Amino acid sequence: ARFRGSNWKKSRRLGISLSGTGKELEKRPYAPGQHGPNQRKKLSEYGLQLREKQKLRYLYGMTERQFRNTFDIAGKKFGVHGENFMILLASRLDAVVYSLGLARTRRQARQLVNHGHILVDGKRVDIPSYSVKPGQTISVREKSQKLNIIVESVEINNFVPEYLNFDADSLTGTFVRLPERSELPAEINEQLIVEYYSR
Amino acid sequence: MAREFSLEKTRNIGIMAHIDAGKTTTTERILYYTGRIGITITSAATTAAWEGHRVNIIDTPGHVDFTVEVERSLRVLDGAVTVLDAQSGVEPQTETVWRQATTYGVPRIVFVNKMDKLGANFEYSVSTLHDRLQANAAPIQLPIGAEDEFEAIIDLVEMKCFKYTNDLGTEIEEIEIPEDHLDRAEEARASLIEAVAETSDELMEKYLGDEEISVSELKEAIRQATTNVEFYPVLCGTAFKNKGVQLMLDAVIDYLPSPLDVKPIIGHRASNPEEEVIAKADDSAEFAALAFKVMTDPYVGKLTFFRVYSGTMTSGSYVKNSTKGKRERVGRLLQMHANSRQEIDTVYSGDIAAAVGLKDTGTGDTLCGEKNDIILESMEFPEPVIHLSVEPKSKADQDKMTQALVKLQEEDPTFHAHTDEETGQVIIGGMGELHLDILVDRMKKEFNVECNVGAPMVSYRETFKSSAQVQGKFSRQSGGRGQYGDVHIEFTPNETGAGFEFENAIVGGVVPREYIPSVEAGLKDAMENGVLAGYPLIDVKAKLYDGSYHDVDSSEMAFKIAASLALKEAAKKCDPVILEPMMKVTIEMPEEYMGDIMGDVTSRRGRVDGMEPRGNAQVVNAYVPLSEMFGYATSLRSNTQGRGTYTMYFDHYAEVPKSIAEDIIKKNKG
RNA sequence: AUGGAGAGUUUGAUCCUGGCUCAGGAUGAACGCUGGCGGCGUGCCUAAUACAUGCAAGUCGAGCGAACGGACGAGAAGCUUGCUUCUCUGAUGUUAGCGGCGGACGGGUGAGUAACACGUGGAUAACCUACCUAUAAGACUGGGAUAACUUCGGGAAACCGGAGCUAAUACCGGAUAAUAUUUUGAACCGCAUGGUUCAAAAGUGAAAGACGGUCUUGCUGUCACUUAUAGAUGGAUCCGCGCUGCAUUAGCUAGUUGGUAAGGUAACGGCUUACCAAGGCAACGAUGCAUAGCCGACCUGAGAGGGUGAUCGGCCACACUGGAACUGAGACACGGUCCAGACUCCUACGGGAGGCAGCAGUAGGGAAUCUUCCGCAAUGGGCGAAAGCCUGACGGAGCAACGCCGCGUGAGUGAUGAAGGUCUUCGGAUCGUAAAACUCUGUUAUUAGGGAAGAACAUAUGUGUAAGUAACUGUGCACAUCUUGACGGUACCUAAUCAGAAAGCCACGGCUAACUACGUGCCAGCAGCCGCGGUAAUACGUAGGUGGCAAGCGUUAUCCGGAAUUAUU
Ligand SMILES: CC(=O)O[C@H]1C[C@@]2(C)[C@@H](C[C@@H](O)[C@H]3[C@@]4(C)CC[C@@H](O)[C@@H](C)[C@@H]4CC[C@@]32C)/C1=C(\CCC=C1CCCC1)C(=O)O
Ligand SMILES: Nc1nc2c(ncn2[C@@H]2O[C@H](COP(=O)(O)OP(=O)(O)O)[C@@H](O)[C@H]2O)c(=O)[nH]1
Ligand SMILES: [Mg+2]
Ligand SMILES: [Mg+2]
Ligand SMILES: [Mg+2]
Repeated sequence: ARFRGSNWKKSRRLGISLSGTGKELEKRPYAPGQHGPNQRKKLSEYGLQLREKQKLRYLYGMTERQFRNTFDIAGKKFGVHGENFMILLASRLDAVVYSLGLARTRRQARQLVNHGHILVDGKRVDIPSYSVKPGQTISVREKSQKLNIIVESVEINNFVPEYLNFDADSLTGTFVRLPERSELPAEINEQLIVEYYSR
Repeated sequence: MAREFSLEKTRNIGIMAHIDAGKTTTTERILYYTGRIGITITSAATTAAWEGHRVNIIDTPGHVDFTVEVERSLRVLDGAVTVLDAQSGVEPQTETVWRQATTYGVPRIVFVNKMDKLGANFEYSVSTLHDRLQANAAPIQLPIGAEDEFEAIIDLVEMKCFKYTNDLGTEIEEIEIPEDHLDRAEEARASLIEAVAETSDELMEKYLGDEEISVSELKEAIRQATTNVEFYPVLCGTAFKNKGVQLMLDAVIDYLPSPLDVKPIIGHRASNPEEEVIAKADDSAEFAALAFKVMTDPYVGKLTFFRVYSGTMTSGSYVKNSTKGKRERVGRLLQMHANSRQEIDTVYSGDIAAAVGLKDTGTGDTLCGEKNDIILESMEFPEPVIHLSVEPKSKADQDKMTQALVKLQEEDPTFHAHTDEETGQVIIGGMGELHLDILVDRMKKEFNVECNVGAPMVSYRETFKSSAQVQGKFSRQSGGRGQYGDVHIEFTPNETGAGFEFENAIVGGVVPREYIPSVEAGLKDAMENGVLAGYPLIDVKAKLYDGSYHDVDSSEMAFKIAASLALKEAAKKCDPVILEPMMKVTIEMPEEYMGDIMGDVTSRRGRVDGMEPRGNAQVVNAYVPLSEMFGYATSLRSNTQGRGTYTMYFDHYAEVPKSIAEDIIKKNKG
């Protein structure tokens, strides 16, 4: 991916398992760095808003500029700004592929789509930023239908959200409808992010 | 497409000689003959064609004041033609250019011009070559006739005589050598063969065998020796009356090297200075060239004359100025001919050309391919020999003055300008009085900045000759919280060059330890300002040994004022003196001028430290006042016939004589 | 409902008032450090400074004469029947010249302009309009020249001058013809002036041929032509309203304000000129001074508002400075003319040539802004019936992280918490799943193949069908067939090889996300503001770690915000 740093250190900073396993927080749930251990300072409100924004951004593996642009368009959509931003983040091809389970890690799914092993409606899409919409299908490239990584990931029967309908035999997923807040991760307080981008 | 002339057929040569030897006349005649089946010289280098060979010619100046041009031309040139006045042979500037060419390893051919002049003596000129220069030079021709009688030239290599029937340079008759001169021609040929054999072992054996040398074999041996810079062919003629110019061009073709025959060039990578890169004459290699001249042409704009060592480059492309580390757009490429400038689409290795459009590319810079990062060896120019304090007559033009100075420094590496902090004056350094005079006139007219020049001011120093205990007391207690300070300091003359030394012999805390640094700072500040003539005081030991202090009134400033008052009283009581910088001057010159040099040194109020031989000359070591060293180069050159050279560096400070010190004090006071 | 956050700083402490400063957005940006790629944009803001060099406006032989070349192919035999001339016929063509049209478009710039310049809304019963389209009537009969060309003469050249001859769709006389112009009768109508339509007389105003078809002692197709009428297009004038600072600018104006007459213009009108009067403007800001192209829009703000007028489009103005007209439907004309002035260059000294605020480029100024590129293949324009030619408009390459957007610099398992850096209470803590090792992928890169669209066409050729003709060619249309790409063998697709080439910038005292050690010691230094530094500095410099961003990151400059700190809200 574009960010190639210690995701474990990032998870420790942000107090969330970006991978979802919890391995990062199992042993050392405190922040990285020399002062990590014995850290007892309290975060200001701006610090809390920044931490929430960074949690969501590093969870979805986006850069600040694209994150802000997505926030803007979500705000321009009708509805609740934070929920719309979260569902739009989910609707990204990386997120859809990861939820379908064609890869174990979000960064792995990003690299797969970037190297072009995925097809939407039977057509290649190299851009992880691609925004999927209801009624679309995500497939896999024929030359890569038998990739070790993809087959191994499909073996592990991960949970498939309600807004996605996946068939592992064909390695074919369908984006049935737009997600909901309950389906989307609950470890994120979208109101804090909305206020952060308010100021 | 394809280069019109090959590396083997390319010739880069420079014409060099003493003043008025005939460099320009020879260059003009060369261009005239090459341009036939309004000759100018404004072009830095001229391109011509002779017998299917491309010849680039650079004409150099003779004066020692303009040695920078000779240096920068010999840096990029392959061969040289050294012109000698027939009546005088080798002259001092002949020696200077010969030494520069030897340093740069440039093969040379000598051309004895002015054979028609009264007093012309070819044998004397050759003997001067042997003695003055210590050069393995031999004639390859003989003159039949001297002065007005000069009418033919005997080529010795092919033992063939050319008769010139007129001064027009045409209608030359190729005839057999006359019988009366045949013996002399054969003797000269034997001498030439011996001279070449002294360098060539195979030819030495061939000659010792008494077998007849082939024309081709002899020419090959001469070419080898010349290109090895072990032999010097000597020709004769008169450029003014058009005799020997064709033979001189033929010798240029036959004996002077090509960009292949010349030794290779070594450069450093930008990121790997230790790394060495050899840039051979190969079109297929990467492009590397050296920009050796920069001028402005009123029609085409800035011209950057450069010599290409390796590779090729096409007009309308991008190159890298590795020295500056920037990118340059080569928009147009020009070559100057005898009568016109021609735009050329490509330049190959071993060619001298001019780029139009280069910005921020100075002489000595390297222009390399965008991908490449080579940097060729730059040129080292002599340091200034004369210095003058310059200043504009109108202060409103001082910014113009600075800009002009910068531009002049960019145009001329040897001309320097710098500001002196102690005196504040702007000092211009140059190769000689003539150089600085020309530059001053150029600033006055070309840049319209009228300036006046003079001897630079000399920064003097003061010191204490006698020791004394003194006391400084500053007590302003008129009302309220006042100001109190008291010190008792022993001032002593320190050993010269040891600097200021502060000692703290305070016992019992009579002066609180808080204020002692303030006392030292006050002494330093008061010594910076002179006590006798305003010049800094130096080489003094100040020992603060006693004092007083009032707890409420005493303060840092009060103690500094007390120290200053103590210094004033010590100046009154210690008989201060004025010191002047003394320079270590090393003068190198032929032994026959040693008496004159030492006499001039002692007249400059300096002393002769010693003497010692060095090489074939002598070196004199002396100490002279910097003030008395003004205009020394001119006097040295007059004393040594231009053969003397010198260096000077600061050595120490010495006491100024009584009258000079009194004059300085009076001038500073009023 | 879709929309609005504050913080520091005056005090021993406090509340208030109050300025100052910061957090945000933006840029035609510049600079510093750094730097992989692709797409789409953007790129002299300064000197409306001066310009070398190349190019940026031609076209028509189906208007005209003349000249070059001279096919096919005429004659003697030099006995060389393959080469020969002039005594012929003489084709496809080409061109110096006259003539038509174009050159007033397209393109550049923002100097001037405070003005009906621009915007918006109207009016002209006060207007002009080539090429284009439609309708009606015509295109008849004569003439004299002059370019070209030949010859002489004068000039360095530019170019002139004399003589001789030659055309036209060049020019001119005459006939016929108006809603055009005058006069007398009308009828109806409007908004003063007036407007519309119907009669009868007087004066007067045109033109052309070219290339083809046919039943060829005469009709006809296409283009071209004249007049009249309309349409369309383009231009012109007038008016309401809107549109900038200064009163330490209060008076301004004498063709000025009105009238009568005349002239003038497409046109009304003091537009101009004579005579009569003394008017006209102005605190609702005249006059003067300063500044400025205007607008669609652009930035900012919750809004109200504030700021701006790059790119792109509309309008205006200008083309070295100033004045003037001629040609022309259209100009008082960027690459036209004349004069004056300043400035370059040539001269034979008598005289001549010129104007990058066209595209590149040069010098200069500047913190700063591109290559003297390919092509008319697409769109558009000029001429022509058409093929076609010209087009630095334009379509595309080159250069620049200048902006926005997209994708990279790897992905999975990895405790065995390796070595090493830093700190340490000497237990250890941290860089750290980070690393190494294993496994995988090829975005991207490299190599080799395939390779678009952008292309409609026009023209040419067959077939029909509509008008008109006696018929025919032609005309328009419909359907058909071959041919046209600079970009460029570029994008893109397919196959193979390697994690291997591809991470830097600022910050960490509060604001404000991020703290430890060492060095220094009111020095060196930092700083947006409060301030920090005098020996145990989270504020200086380095190191480790951390935070924010990421091919960018910071600094500076400028605008709006925060500022309810001009407060209508
Ligand atoms: C070979 C040639 O042509 O030399 C020329 C070129 C020359 C070397 C010139 C002398 C001098 O002006 C030079 C300097 C250093 C001057 C200072 C700067 O302006 C710089 C940029 C400049 C560079 C070169 C320059 C212009 C020459 C020259 C001497 C002229 C004769 C005399 C002068 C007084 C005595 C007689 C000559 O003709 O020999
Ligand atoms: N007698 C004589 N005079 C000459 C000869 N060549 C040159 N000169 C003159 O000597 C002077 C040298 O001038 P120049 O060529 O400028 O020489 P430079 O100073 O060496 O460049 C001029 O006056 C020439 O005319 C020659 O062969 N004979
Ligand atoms: Mg000379
Ligand atoms: Mg202006
Ligand atoms: Mg014009």
